[PDB]
Amino acid sequence: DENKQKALAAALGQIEKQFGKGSIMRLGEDRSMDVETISTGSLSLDIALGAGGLPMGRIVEIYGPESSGKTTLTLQVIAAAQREGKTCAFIDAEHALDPIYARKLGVDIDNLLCSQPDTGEQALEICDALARSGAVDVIVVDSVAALTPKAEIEGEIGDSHMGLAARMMSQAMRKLAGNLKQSNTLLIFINQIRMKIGVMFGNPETTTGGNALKFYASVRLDIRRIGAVKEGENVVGSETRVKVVKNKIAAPFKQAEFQILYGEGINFYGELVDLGVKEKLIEKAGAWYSYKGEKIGQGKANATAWLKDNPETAKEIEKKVRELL
Amino acid sequence: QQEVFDLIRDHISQTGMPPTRAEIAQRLGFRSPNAAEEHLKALARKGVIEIVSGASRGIREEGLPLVGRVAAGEPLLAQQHIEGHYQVDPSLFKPNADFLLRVSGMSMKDIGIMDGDLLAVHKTQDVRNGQVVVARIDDEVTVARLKKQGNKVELLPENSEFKPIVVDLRQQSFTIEGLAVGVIRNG
Amino acid sequence: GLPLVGRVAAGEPLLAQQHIEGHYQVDPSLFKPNADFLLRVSGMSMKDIGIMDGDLLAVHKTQDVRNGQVVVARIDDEVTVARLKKQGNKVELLPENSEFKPIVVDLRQQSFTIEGLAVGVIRNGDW
DNA sequence: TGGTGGTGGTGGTGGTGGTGGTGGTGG
Ligand SMILES: Nc1ncnc2c1ncn2[C@@H]1O[C@H](COP(=O)(O)OP(=O)(O)OP(O)(O)=S)[C@@H](O)[C@H]1O
Ligand SMILES: [Mg+2]
Repeated sequence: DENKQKALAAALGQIEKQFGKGSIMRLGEDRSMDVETISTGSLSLDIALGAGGLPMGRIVEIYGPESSGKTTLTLQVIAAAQREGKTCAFIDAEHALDPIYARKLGVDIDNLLCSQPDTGEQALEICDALARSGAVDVIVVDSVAALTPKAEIEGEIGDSHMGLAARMMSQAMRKLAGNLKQSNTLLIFINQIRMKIGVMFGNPETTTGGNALKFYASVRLDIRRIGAVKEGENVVGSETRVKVVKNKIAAPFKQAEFQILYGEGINFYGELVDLGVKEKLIEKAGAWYSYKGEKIGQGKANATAWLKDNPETAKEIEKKVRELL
Repeated sequence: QQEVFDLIRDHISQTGMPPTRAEIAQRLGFRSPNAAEEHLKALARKGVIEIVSGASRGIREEGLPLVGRVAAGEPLLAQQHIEGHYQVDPSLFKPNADFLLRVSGMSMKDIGIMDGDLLAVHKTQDVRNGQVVVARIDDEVTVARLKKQGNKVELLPENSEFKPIVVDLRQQSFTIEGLAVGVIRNG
Repeated sequence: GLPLVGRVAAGEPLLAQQHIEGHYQVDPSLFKPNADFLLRVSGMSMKDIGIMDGDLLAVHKTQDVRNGQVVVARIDDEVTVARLKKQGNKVELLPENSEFKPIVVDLRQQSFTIEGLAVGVIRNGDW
């Protein structure tokens, strides 16, 4: 009705007058609500995530067992953003980072910020301080199982500190959720695994640090090790599969695989040939790979080596594989 | 801690005033008043110390607390409500008792628990077949003897007029609430 | 705490020193008439009312008794727990079990003696 | 020309950590 139109217009004017310009608007007119993503370093994982990478202005969580490869994945993520001109920070609560290996995966070690906090509260305070600044595009927290509360630091071993870090984490998410989206920053939490005692039925594994992050995250990934990569009789790498156990920007529950080669990171060209086969752009003549009517090699290693040595075919295959999926 | 409480108990008598938090922390061997504050708060939460406006109001136990009900027959609603206490020693019972429950029904007559009695429970989650336990099955509690095998658990009666209750772990949730240790009757 | 009465020999009260098992601090006010002391029993004879072997039965000591009450008494100077039914000059102590039978011994030959009522039951035995 | 005299409390926050090996059989 005509009365309702003006009655609503006056209310919108009042709200915009009190809380500022833009406190309310049609959901189809807010461009700050659009989603933007950045690559994760492995093509299969970007296809799996649906949107094409990890969202900015959000929270992402990565958890898995030991020696699984969730620090290499995060350094791979950092490396790509710097190649695009984005500033980065890394917070090592675990006190276990090796500078040279970061330099060797691809990271520009002279521009990456680094902090080693003495208490979890200090780590989260630094996170918020950089989020408010508006000048840092990616923050990484090495582990949540290491964010010790101050009261636990000054005490003795054997003291009871029932449920204190969980309360701290809830407060932290509550305070960071808005600053992250306003400043358009991506905050990545790495987490460990522990066991639930006395469970009667179901999977007993869980994560540390409470329930709040399970709600406040937009994406959660599970990363695990499968097998060994043999250059000969000696091991030269690992086999990895990641799962999308949560997703708020695309359909959930997909998968992704790849290889981690010690000292180099993910081998992109190994992924490329696998994706090409699955997509009929590469021909597997039994034990022999083939391309466009010519013979390639006797295995995956030969195929990827040949592709690496031949940039033309690599570009041709990549710029087509990207289009379909 | 007990030693911290003793420090106040004798320091107050020797000097006439309680020691400062800094003094307690220094005696504890750490450079922070938080060390003394944590123990003072823990004692206060224990009901031994009173606090007002950040300072001790004084240095001024009711026994087992009756918490809720439990059903010998069909499962009964689980809802904690501490209605009262009873003055009885934990040391009486085999593993130390933690709280009391009120029993309704007659499905454990042979062993010796009946309507309206108080049952002492010892809190735990480690138990094995053949013991007397308390279980929660989708927000409802029962007391029975356990027999676990595979994906199904049998909760047996101890009276020939009642038949066993069986729950499948793939459909209903099952959490063990403790272990029974005795009975008190006053009716 | 309250004294506990274990095995009882003839010729002495229940609370005689050698009958004292120990002290267990149980508040006496929990029970309807104030509980005075406790007394271990072999309660196979009062199963149906919920008394078992090894449990403890609280007693408020008094010689006054009426019909229908559960009383600790002695016959032949021997302790027993049973309910009381009075005919007049004759009185019988009765069980609450499926296999036991009454006790109607003659007072002129052996007289009944009361020591207290039974107010409540406490137990700690194996399950 | 000269001042009197104090009312009444409000609301909870958060989960931890797995432990241990049995028993040979047949010409
Ligand atoms: N400095 C290094 N040089 C060579 N290989 C390494 C080096 N650091 C780690 N790796 C290997 O990379 C694989 C995955 O290890 P990382 O990703 O670095 O650590 P993580 O698995 O994420 O967490 P933790 O600390 O092992 S529980 C493993 O096979 C490591 O052996
Ligand atoms: Mg690591």
